[PDB]
Amino acid sequence: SLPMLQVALDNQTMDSAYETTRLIAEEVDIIEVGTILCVGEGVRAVRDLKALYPHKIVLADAKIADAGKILSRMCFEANADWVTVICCADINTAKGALDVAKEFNGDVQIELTGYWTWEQAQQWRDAGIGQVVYHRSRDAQAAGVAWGEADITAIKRLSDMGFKVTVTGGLALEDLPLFKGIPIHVFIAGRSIRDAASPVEAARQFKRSIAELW
Amino acid sequence: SLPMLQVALDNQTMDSAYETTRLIAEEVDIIEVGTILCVGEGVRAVRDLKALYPHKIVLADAKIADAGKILSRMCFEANADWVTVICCADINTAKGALDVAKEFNGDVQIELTGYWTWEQAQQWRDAGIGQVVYHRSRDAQAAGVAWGEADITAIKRLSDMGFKVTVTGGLALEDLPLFKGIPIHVFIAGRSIRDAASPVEAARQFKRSIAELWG
Ligand SMILES: O=P(O)(O)OC[C@H](O)[C@@H](O)C(O)NO
Ligand SMILES: O=P(O)(O)OC[C@H](O)[C@@H](O)[C@@H](O)NO
Ligand SMILES: [Mg+2]
Ligand SMILES: [Mg+2]
Repeated sequence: SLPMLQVALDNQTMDSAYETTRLIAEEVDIIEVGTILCVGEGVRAVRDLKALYPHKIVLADAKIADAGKILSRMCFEANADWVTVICCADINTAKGALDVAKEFNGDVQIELTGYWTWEQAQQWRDAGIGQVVYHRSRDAQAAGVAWGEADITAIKRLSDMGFKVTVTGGLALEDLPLFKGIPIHVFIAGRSIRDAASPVEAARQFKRSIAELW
Repeated sequence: SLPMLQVALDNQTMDSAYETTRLIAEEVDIIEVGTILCVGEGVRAVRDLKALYPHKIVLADAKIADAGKILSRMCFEANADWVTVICCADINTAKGALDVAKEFNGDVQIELTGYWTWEQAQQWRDAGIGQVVYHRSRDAQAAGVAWGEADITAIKRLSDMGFKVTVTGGLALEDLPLFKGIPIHVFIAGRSIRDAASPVEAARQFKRSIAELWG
């Protein structure tokens, strides 16, 4: 339907995350336990946030690189809806995580941060993967890498292959028009919501502009 | 120089990890906080293990994919000696982690689990990475991927490029002779030590075989 709004909780502690959820939990559709929070607090972050917000989709942004069955199971036992597996994981890592996701009626997203190939994209599809995260790396961003037409072309191509596409990577309100006409599953905002002078206005403006555009 | 021995603590909780370290802390060179323990407990696992064993090298196997400076700094502020960065991460992720590692007199390894290229390997060298982890994925292993000749050639080639190479991925004692003749920096064992009937004896066996094969 409309692209969903996901907030990324890239916080080092639960209390710092709650400074954000206490403002905007009900202003978004998906609550992400960011990688920073996974590492900071471990999978307790997942269990706690779902207990708080059981009606929201909770994503554990673990960026699983190996041990797909074990790491996926930990996140799902903690009541995750969705987990991420990093694009360079062995194909059997993605398969494994996907098998466990199915036991729990959750799902796996392949996280397209850094280097990957079109052949691997095909492999994910054959394995049954239905979601990808098209992601301008935070560190690439800080080195001056901008969003551009090659990203739009790549997102359209992933969409045509059958994936539901999330878009993320230092997204600002003003960025949303670049993706107009594409059936984007989710837009993620971390900093542009958490660090805004008004996190509630920031999230409502993302939701408004999405409604305008789609 | 003998390859060193690293134990991987791929435990879901600290107490499970301690059931291993109380036995083998003194039998190995590097204590790894496994990716599974980092995700199970968070970076506290790093801080606590270092506090128990401050004389040992502690490796935080975070497999950082992005946000190099932030994630590295969390690990290093928890008193990690080494952190890992996954090989597909944007080159600025590695660079970012390395800069932080240098503030703490630490170091970064690139984790070669999954796909990568030789030009990328050169980029790592130019950025100043000195260590790589040649890793047969646990899940590749489970699907029947064996160690083989192609792995020898790649390892030697990494070493010739100037990297200290760590080898890992379901290693059993019988696999060590595959690598004889190559200046391997570290072998990692997780399951083969932790799940042995006697972890102590398992670690000692690895050390004996290493000392015979590289002596
Ligand atoms: O909008 P951002 O601050 O970039 O956060 C969203 C992004 O997807 C992060 O959670 C992330 O995973 N960075 O790697
Ligand atoms: O010997 P193993 O049980 O395979 O554990 C070592 C390995 O390096 C793990 O710690 C790991 O990182 N797997 O991805
Ligand atoms: Mg994230
Ligand atoms: Mg490990």
